[PDB]
Amino acid sequence: DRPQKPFDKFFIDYIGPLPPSQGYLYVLVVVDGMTGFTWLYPTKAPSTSATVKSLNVLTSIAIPKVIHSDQGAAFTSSTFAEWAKERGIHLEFSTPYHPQSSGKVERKNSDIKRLLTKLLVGRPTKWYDLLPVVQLALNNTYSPVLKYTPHQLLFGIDSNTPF
Amino acid sequence: DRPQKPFDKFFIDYIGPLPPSQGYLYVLVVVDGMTGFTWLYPTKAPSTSATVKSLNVLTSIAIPKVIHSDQGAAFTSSTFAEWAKERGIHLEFSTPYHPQSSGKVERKNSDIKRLLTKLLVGRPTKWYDLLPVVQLALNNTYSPVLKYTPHQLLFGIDSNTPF
Amino acid sequence: AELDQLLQGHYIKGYPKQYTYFLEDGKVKVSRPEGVKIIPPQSDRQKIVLQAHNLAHTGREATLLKIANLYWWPNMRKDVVKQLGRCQQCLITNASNKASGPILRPDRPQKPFDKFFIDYIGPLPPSQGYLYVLVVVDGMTGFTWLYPTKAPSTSATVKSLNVLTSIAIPKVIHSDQGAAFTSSTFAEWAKERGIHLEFSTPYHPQSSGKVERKNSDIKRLLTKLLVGRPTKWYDLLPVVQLALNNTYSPVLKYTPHQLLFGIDSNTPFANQDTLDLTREEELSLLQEIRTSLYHPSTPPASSRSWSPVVGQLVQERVARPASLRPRWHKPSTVLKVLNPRTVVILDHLGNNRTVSIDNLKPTSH
Amino acid sequence: AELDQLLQGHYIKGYPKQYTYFLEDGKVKVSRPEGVKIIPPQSDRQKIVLQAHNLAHTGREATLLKIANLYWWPNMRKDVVKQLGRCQQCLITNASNKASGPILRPDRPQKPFDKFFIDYIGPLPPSQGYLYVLVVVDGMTGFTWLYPTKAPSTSATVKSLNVLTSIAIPKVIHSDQGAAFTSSTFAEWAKERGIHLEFSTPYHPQSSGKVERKNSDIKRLLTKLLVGRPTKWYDLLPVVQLALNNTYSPVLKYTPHQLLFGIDSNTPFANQDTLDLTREEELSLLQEIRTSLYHPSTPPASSRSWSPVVGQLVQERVARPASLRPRWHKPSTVLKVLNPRTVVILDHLGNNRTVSIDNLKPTSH
DNA sequence: ATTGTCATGGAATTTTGTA
DNA sequence: TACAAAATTCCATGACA
DNA sequence: ATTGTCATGGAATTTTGTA
DNA sequence: TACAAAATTCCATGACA
Ligand SMILES: COc1cc2c(cc1Cc1cccc(Cl)c1F)c(=O)c(C(=O)O)cn2[C@H](CO)C(C)C
Ligand SMILES: COc1cc2c(cc1Cc1cccc(Cl)c1F)c(=O)c(C(=O)O)cn2[C@H](CO)C(C)C
Ligand SMILES: [Mn+2]
Ligand SMILES: [Mn+2]
Ligand SMILES: [Mn+2]
Ligand SMILES: [Mn+2]
Ligand SMILES: [Mn+2]
Ligand SMILES: [Mn+2]
Ligand SMILES: [N+]
Ligand SMILES: [N+]
Ligand SMILES: [Zn+2]
Ligand SMILES: [Zn+2]
Repeated sequence: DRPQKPFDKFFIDYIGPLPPSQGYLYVLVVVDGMTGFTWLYPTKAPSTSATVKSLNVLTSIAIPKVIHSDQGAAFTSSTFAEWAKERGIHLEFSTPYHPQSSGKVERKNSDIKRLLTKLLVGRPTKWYDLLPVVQLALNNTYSPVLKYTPHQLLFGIDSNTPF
Repeated sequence: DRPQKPFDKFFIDYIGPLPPSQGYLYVLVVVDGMTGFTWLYPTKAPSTSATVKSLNVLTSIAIPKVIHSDQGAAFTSSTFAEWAKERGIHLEFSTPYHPQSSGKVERKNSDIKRLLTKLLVGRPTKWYDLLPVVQLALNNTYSPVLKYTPHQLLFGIDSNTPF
Repeated sequence: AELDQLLQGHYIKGYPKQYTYFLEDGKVKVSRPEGVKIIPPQSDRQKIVLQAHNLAHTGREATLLKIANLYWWPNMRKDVVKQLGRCQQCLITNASNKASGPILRPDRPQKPFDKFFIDYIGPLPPSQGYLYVLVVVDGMTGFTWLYPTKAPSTSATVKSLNVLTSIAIPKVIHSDQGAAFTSSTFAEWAKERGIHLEFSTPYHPQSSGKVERKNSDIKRLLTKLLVGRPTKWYDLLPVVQLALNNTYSPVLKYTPHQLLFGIDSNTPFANQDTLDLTREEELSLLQEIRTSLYHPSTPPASSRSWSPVVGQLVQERVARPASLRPRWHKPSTVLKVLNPRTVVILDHLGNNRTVSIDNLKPTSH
Repeated sequence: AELDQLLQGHYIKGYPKQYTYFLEDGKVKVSRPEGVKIIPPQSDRQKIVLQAHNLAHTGREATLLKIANLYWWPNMRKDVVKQLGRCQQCLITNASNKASGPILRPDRPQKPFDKFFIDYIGPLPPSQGYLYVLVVVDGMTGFTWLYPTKAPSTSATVKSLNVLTSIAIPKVIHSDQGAAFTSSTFAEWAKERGIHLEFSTPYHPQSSGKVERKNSDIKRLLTKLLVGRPTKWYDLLPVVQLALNNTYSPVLKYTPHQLLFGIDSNTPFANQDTLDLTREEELSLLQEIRTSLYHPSTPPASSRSWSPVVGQLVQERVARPASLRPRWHKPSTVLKVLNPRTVVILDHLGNNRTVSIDNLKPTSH
């Protein structure tokens, strides 16, 4: 087969509910399957609507060939289904209860979770403002393979904020 | 001496009072001594002031070397005197009661008078509007000498309204 | 249909043999130096080209580069150019890249009063209740009359010109097409006196260039005379008028006043050369001087000028274009080429418009 | 005093003998080919020159021609030019006739995120309560982010950039000196993140040229997409952003997106050339492609350009000049020549200003 | 029918006063 | 049949909203 | 410190498919 | 070792208020 490349697959999931910051309760998480680059979008609901608005933002940058996700009501809906056919994105669903991703993605999707709780306790209703910092942080972390940052794999260059 | 040229002398006088046209009562008459070109200015009084305003108009075109006039109160005043010294115009006054001009100028200054009465009777309170026509008429009349129109002597060319 | 023979290995006019034309996924493909591309059937190509172009309404090269990614066929560009010719949107929004040909330098009017150029300046800061100056420039001599007005209006124009034409009546009055001069009242006033009104092409001050260039001087002098003082222009106009009429053009070596009168008035530094000639000898010298003045030739054409050809497709600039709206009208046809810089067009639609090249683009493709 | 010897027939350095210098009206006169002129004493000449010049504040030739009518003396022009140098009014009103030297073509930023160019477009017709678009162009790649805002304000800029820099943080942000970006709040925001703010010279969009040129495309596409429809731009921005980021520059042969990512996304007509290389081999090809891009050279100088020399007398253009007021500030001194197109001046007075040639004239005389 | 114009001040050229 | 320098002519540049 | 840029479509040039 | 024509590169023009 062809070697794996960025934009081939976007893994997406919801995190929440969280304590309200700026009237926001959930985080939609988009990780690129090949590079491990992460996008974070604050939403008010784990709904198709909140997803679509969020992903409209992301898809002004790049459009993936595939979005993979769990069978959450928000992703299985026909409105989301139509949205994806419009943009020419194939939809891929993990079987219920057996929610599998790439090895690298589990490992990534895990830090995000750790990192959220970490700077969520003692800073609870302030997390909306720190998303940018959280995001930058993840994307510039050295995955022990391939000794590159998501930032480096995506852009083919160093960052002006290293970690 | 040097041959006589336009702007060497401007003969000026007042005509009036006339029946009111547009609240105007008098005509100030400026004739160039060499060419016989005529300017007509409607005024509300035979006063220094009304003169000065009128002649300010004329002197944005050309300034004469000399103005000749009768000893009317309006011309002998010191305000007029100063006005003329400002613009570097010499003032020349005809002795009282013996009011002499150039041969050509008497002959001209006479038509003006005829022509006014002519298109003043039956058209009495309307003469303000006809001044332009009267003026054009005079300036394009053939003086039997030198078989040229004032217009032709001043501009060195025909008119687009001949008579 | 026409694609079976090719896989068969038989030659098709326009499909270079030597490249192997195989088959995959039920589409015809060719292996080319650039890579392996899909060859779509004739009946699909227009749809393709349009799809690519419509992404950002890109021109020839930019569109082709997209298409080239996936497809190949004979004379791709030919097809691209066909679309760009029929894209309503691009035609009326895209700017020109072809410039107007060389300007013309209309012959200077023979005698004074042949032609007057007129225009209004303003609004200016309220002086004495006045806001505008009517400027009247004699075409031949350059002599200028100034009149202060409260509005750039026919009323005011007529009032002012009734004073001016107590001196002489002009053959022609040239103006721009501002409401003041395009009004019927003005035409009538002009007809009463046997004056031809002549108008500049719409939205083109170059045509009023003689009067416009004079506005610059008028403004520049008022400005200098007003440094440090409050802007009280009303009382200055006479001074300015006089000043400028007695200013030499370094090129002509004459003042407008000299060209009008053949002899200076009683002004500062008044030239005395003709002091010895009789008025007559003076008047012919002037007649001679008037005909032998400098006359500017028309400049060379720039590399990429265009010129109007009867029956050409041509587009007029939108006058006062709204925000985010197309800067050009739909296409029109050249009906008559009046001079190489002015044309008549069948516009929107269909009315006859006399129009300048500078307000036109040649419809590309 | 110095005029007695001349009538005596003794030679004076600068007064060409062979011309008879007689006497009339108690003034010294000379008979010259041009005619008979008066020679005024030294102590009168400056007064004369000034008088002539002050008639309409005429330049060298025009002034001299007046004077020449009545007077002659050695090196008349030398004296004229002296006056024109000291006429406050003319110096600050007269335009230039010397053009700026050739522009510069600043090296393209090495890597993306080195430098962002930013500017606001608008106001636009109210769509969804928004009036302005914040435009952010990556210097290297040309990649552009668009954000709709209700005001061209620091608040909005900060909000928008907090989203953008969730992707990456730039070394430098280039902007014009509009209130939005010159505010202290912005500097502080930028300092918090280790971003250098770099500003264009005052009133000079060429410096923001990268972002400005992009505004044109943004507007032109919105325009085409809005033909016939009401101006509902808000919902189009994403489409426009995406469209333009994936448009080839016929010169570079790449889309901004390609230059940022080294591989197309899932968009129409997505290039597949690198499909066979591992991401790594792909990433170095891009690194190579980025360094070997076209780079425009600076154009030849026009016949009559001027260039800034330390200690030159120089005048800055009045920013928002009032009606009838001088279009130039009083003279200033060049303190440092930063590049041949940017200088520091001791202005009005005396403050240090970094300024563009295009907003400067060399004080004549 | 309708159409660019011309003051300005350095530079390039021509003329001038003296051999 | 000639020189340096003054005097003149050339002419790109920009502004008439 | 700070600095012009680049899509566009005819024209001019270079390459291509066939001898 | 050469041709006509397609394909590519050149590049002035204009617009970012
Ligand atoms: C190009 O912008 C201009 C538009 C002008 C004017 C001038 C200019 C700039 C310019 C001025 C003077 C001469 C030239 Cl040669 C020239 F290029 C007028 O002077 C004018 C009038 O009514 O007098 C009317 N317009 C209107 C604008 O609404 C239209 C003709 C666009
Ligand atoms: C010349 O008139 C302009 C003034 C502009 C802009 C543009 C132009 C025209 C132009 C536009 C874009 C690029 C180029 Cl190179 C160019 F020449 C802006 O774009 C802008 C901003 O705030 O972005 C602010 N200004 C202000 C005006 O009040 C000042 C800088 C005069
Ligand atoms: Mn879930
Ligand atoms: Mn009397
Ligand atoms: Mn007008
Ligand atoms: Mn005008
Ligand atoms: Mn701006
Ligand atoms: Mn801008
Ligand atoms: N003509
Ligand atoms: N640079
Ligand atoms: Zn289009
Ligand atoms: Zn001055």
